[PDB]
Amino acid sequence: DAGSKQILKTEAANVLDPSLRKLIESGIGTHHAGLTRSDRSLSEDLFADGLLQVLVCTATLAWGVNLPAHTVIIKGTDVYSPEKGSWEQLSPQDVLQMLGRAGRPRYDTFGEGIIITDQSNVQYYLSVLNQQLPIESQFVSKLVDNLNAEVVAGNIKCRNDAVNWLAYTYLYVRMLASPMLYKVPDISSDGQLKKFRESLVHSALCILKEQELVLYDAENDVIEATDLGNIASSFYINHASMDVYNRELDEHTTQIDLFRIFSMSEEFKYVSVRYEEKRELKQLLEKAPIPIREDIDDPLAKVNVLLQSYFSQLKFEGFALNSDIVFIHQNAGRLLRAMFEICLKRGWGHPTRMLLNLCKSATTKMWPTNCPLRQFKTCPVEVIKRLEASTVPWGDYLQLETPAEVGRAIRSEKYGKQVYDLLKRFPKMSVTCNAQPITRSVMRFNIEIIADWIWDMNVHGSLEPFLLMLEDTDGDSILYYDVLFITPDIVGHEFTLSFTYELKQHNQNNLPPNFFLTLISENWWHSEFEIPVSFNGFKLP
Amino acid sequence: PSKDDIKHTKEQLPVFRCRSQLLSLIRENQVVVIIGETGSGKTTQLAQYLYEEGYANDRGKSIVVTQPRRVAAISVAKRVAMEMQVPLGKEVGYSIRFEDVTDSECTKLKFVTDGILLRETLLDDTLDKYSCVIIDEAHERSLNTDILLGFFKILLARRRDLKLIITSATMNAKKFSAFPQFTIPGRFPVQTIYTSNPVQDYVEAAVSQAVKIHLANDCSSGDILIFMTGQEDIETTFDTLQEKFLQVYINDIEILPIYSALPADLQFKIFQDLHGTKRKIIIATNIAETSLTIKGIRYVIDCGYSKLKVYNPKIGLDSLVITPISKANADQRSGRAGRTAPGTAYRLYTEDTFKEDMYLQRTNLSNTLLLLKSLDVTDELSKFPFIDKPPLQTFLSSLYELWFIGAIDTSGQLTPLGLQMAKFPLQPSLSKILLIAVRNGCSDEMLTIVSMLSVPQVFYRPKERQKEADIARNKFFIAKSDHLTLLNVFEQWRANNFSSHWCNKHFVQYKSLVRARDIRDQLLTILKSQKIPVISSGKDWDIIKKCICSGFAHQAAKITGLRNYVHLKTGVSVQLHPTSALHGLGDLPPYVVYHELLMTSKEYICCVTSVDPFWLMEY
Amino acid sequence: NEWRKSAIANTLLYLRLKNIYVSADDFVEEQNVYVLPKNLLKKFIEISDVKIQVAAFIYGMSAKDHPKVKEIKTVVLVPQLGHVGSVQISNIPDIGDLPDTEGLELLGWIHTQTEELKFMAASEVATHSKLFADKKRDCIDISIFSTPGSVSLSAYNLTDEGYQWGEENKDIMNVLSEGFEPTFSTHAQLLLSDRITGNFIIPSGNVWNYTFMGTAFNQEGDYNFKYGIPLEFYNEMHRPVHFLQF
Repeated sequence: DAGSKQILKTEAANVLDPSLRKLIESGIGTHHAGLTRSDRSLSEDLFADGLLQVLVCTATLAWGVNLPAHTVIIKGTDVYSPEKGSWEQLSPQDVLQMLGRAGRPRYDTFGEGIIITDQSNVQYYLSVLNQQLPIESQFVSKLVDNLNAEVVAGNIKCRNDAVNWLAYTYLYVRMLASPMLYKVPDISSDGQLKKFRESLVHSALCILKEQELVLYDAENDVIEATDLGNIASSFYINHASMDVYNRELDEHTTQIDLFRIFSMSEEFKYVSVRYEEKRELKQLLEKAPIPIREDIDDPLAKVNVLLQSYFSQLKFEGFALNSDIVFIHQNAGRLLRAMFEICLKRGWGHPTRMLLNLCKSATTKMWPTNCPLRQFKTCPVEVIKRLEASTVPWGDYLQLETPAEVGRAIRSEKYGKQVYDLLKRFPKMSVTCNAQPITRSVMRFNIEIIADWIWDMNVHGSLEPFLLMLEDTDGDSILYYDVLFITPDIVGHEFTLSFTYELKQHNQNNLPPNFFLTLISENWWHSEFEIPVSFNGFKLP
Repeated sequence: PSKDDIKHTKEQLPVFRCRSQLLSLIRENQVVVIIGETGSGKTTQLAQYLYEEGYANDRGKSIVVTQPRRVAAISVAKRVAMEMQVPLGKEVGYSIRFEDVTDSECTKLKFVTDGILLRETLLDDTLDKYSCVIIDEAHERSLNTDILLGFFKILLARRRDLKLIITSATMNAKKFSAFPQFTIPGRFPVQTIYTSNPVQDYVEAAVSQAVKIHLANDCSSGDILIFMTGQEDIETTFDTLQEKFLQVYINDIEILPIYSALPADLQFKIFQDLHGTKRKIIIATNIAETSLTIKGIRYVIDCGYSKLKVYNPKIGLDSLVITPISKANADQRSGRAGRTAPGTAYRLYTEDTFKEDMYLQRTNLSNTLLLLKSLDVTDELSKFPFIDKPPLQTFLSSLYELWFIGAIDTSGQLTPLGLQMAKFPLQPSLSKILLIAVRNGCSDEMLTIVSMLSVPQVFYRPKERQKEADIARNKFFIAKSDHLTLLNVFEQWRANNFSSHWCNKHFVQYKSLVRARDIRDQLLTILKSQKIPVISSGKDWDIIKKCICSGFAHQAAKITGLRNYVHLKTGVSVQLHPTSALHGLGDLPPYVVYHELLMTSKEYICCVTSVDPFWLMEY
Repeated sequence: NEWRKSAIANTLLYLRLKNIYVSADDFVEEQNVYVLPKNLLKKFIEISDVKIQVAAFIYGMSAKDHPKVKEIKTVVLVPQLGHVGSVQISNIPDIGDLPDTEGLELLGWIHTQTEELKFMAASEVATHSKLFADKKRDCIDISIFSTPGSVSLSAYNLTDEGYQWGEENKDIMNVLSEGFEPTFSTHAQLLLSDRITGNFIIPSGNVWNYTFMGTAFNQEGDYNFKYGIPLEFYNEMHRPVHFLQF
């Protein structure tokens, strides 16, 4: 009481905010993420210094920190898999990570590890901590996805390349050695499993061909790489998910549909709407900004409403569901991108344009219909609210080239000088484009571009990339595209682009009035700049 | 507990059913447009909801105000303080001519007259720190209301971060669209009659008597609320009614007159409850038209007339003129009836009913042009997307008036004089004279006189009382000048502060002295904010009264015998107003300047001040 | 959320364009023929609502071959506030200062509706007079009857009685129906063609649909315009408010 208490109770007060403090006064801490960075560092350091007798942890401590104790107790080993949409037992590596905390090597004579679980599990965790749970290959489960990626890397053209590859897998070393486990037909006939390999490869390839990730001729024996398989590999997408994206994505695919297609992804197969959370979920499904055609019975409605929530950063009470949603954003990014990639390849102007936003929306954790002053981390919270409610066009604020003027529109003086500086750091382009008919069928387009922002390294990074499309008059058909990467040495100075595009027969006979040429920031909201490309006086040769 | 009871109460009012839809719409839009029944809560509760949904998710706000009339500002400020369980200068506070009870800076909500916020727009051409104005009684088409639209439309095109609100119970939806609406369903009902022969001379005292006998054959307990046009027809009708009662017939009825000029205690007696079987029978002007909730009123009437004030530009002639009301005035009047029980209204509405004919909402545009060109809304006035500005004729009077004043240059662009004047909550003629009064070093007496030629009447005149009492006339002392009666009254009043008693003892109207004080100290504070030298300093009463000639500057008079006049705008024949100090004598300088020219049964000239030939000749 | 149901509906609005019907009568070479590029129709429906009216101006010009064949070149979509059975439209846009606008005539307006008629209705006539009464009298009206399954186009002129009657009606109520005549309007010759492609001109702010912003709708607004691809009716930008709840 004499030694600790003044040294504890000094330290207990200073940085402690929550209910954590009434615990720390008692010498027991808590430690999880989503807890103040200073607050968890106190916990670590007080426990380290003998003052806390008991730190109660989420699992992160086990990978993150180096904070040992003599004793480590796992309470319970029940964990929630959002992937599997279900509760489950601690994995072995988690338990072994956790138990690596037990026993201070320098100080303690020994260490103690206590697992607490249902009797059913005890046998299992015994095996884990006592060198008796075997390490076995799951390579078949992901075989189709992983084969495709080597097919896409062009190291497989014929299925002998495939059965050689498989020889460098763990599966293979492990099949030779316990063929009964891996359900080999007959090792003695198959030798080093040459027919087995070939057979796996076959079945794999056929399901791939079935889904248009590859081109396969069994008879001939030629493996070939599709553009769609090439997306699946590059963006690390499940073959099944590429299938859904294949069938469902359309020239007439719509925002409301995208959310559905997104939610159809294999990655979210197990997501289920559990009875308890359903009441809360219904509350959100009826305040949903983008219509949901699907029922609240349907799993798809959950994934959809969850993703719409992440875009609006909705506060969630249930732990179950909050884990679920997290699982969604960490995949949302690269799925929505795979979706975008397909639509761009296929030419569909309008869904491509929309997907690009969803991608932005999932980076920036916000919706399109928000002025991007909110996108600068370095803006105050009140100032944007006054620029959103007013209704003045976003671009309207950008036009003013005077630091006083920008401040008058805000209606604040000191925020008006700092926001002027921010404004100048918002990306913008100038585009001009004339066209030159090379032949009747072939038109060359000559573009001149200036990039107009002032570079800041914290706000822009090493580069800001920019999608350039030339699209038909309807604005539905992407005729050319290319991505421009602007860098600090590029801004301010003019450059030129040229490209050819071959007019369709229709347009060859009657030139349309114009095409469009558009530049969109991959990263920065409402930095799109498009101009009409006239064919007014033109004679095609 | 008292505040949690106030909460419970609030959560029964009709507008509470919409509070989240409302709050979303405001947050999402520069502009809004509440529409909702008379008593529904729109006043009391909208700015509560805005303040609250800062204060309850860690934020702060500001705000501003609900409606046009002094009595509404003060009264529904004092209400909303009670519905917060706070004293007025915490989150309450008002600001009116001659009276102010400021709020703290920060959270806090700011209940003002229209004209006062116009004056405050001089120190902020941006009206900033103010998150959220409100809108109150928008359908009272007063020149200040219509000016403050023009300025707010332009502000919201500059400063999206700002929020408006709009608000009435009686308002053209189509007109609002032209200039998100939110409809608030629910109150009591008000059953409305229409007289059924030409209402041609509309204190048909026959119609009045017979209606009050009918609404006394129905044994329905409640108070009546007639609406009349001014003190003349209030005093004739009330007196006539009393005479008829003696002839046809207190221990059944009490008549009560309600006009801006009556003693403040008599005004407060409208809202008080009469003995046992005594029905209370208000005879009021448009000061009871809007916002109020006279508990007890079941049974309106409505003579369908008001007291307008009517410039002509080409000859520079003002005139009071009895005019048909507008459908919006009719609707507001009727709304006084079904706030606390079911009511009736009795629209004495046939001829100029033609109700169809009755204009939905007529006013000189010059002040509103200055706001359109001081927010830089800068195309031009006549391509402002009004509503109205209505007639092109009145537009070109206002542009020519600003041009001749040197508020506008050769290009139609504001001068520094014009910018300053657009920030003063005055007439621009009065703003010009105020700047001449700040040079001279006479600003403070000019400020009193400009405020006084923008305020309710200052003397109290009993019922039929044909003139001032000779105490009130011996507030001018020597100088035949209404303007110096009203100064000597204001000096003396500002000392007393036992000032209900001082007012009583000198027959002066307490809330006109307070309004005039407040107007004077606002116009001084806006002066100082626009970087000016005040003072007062020598034979200033002479330089000052001279300056009055340039602030009301076609308003010059002759005197051609007892109570007979002669406007120096070609020789027309007028009468000194029976309220004036100069309502009888031979005096010393036959030239007067006046504040108003007022059509009645003759033309009459109002607040006068005798002014020497040199004063008329060089301002 | 009446709109949610309509918004979902509008996704299939592209299917209505497998059934395109055009009102036809005896060809008269004495009077004009209006040619509406098929692509413009397809798009204009694609961005329309199933219940609420949606409208635009049409600008075009005569060919040399026949001075009476008016090809429609551009559809100008402008700030407006739709309703069932009527629509409030802003004034004729200033597009003078845009490129390729050399010698376009304003030919009239085009709009959706949910009541198939053979004549211009009473909200039509009110609005047609409001827009064109004092400005350009020969401006046609192309009425599109859009319904599940199909779209049906119908072109009208308005007689001076029509205009006058429309001038008399500043406002239209559900019930009043006073003085109206089906003979106010006359069949105008419309041909849909797929061999010319027209384009759009949209407000510079990009939003044309001020339903959820009905306070900010300026019905005599001086607005800016550009060539561009028009937004859908329930496009997120036409709904700032719904993203506030979330």
